Amino acid sequence: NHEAATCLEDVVYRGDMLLEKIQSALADIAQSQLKTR
Amino acid sequence: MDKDQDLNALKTKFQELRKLIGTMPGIHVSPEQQQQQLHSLREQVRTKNELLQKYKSLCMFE
Repeated sequence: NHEAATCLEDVVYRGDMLLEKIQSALADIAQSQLKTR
Repeated sequence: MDKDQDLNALKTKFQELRKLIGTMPGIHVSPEQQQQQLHSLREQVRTKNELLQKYKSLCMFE
């Protein structure tokens, strides 16, 4: 169970990094569309 | 005609038609601001195209 929890935590860190990058990209796209309008 | 009928009526009708066509167009102000807005829209379209292109480049997901 500890090994499974460690694997799940690694996957959760990967997913959190991916979500942070996606949010950053979305905010960048939004700011670009705002400044270009 | 006078070198040696209702020509003035037809001329006035043509002038009124030309004025109506000019007012129907929409551009009242000088074309300077129109060209400025067109350049701004072109810049915005270029920015949107560049953003859409850059979006399809960074593809590092699983």
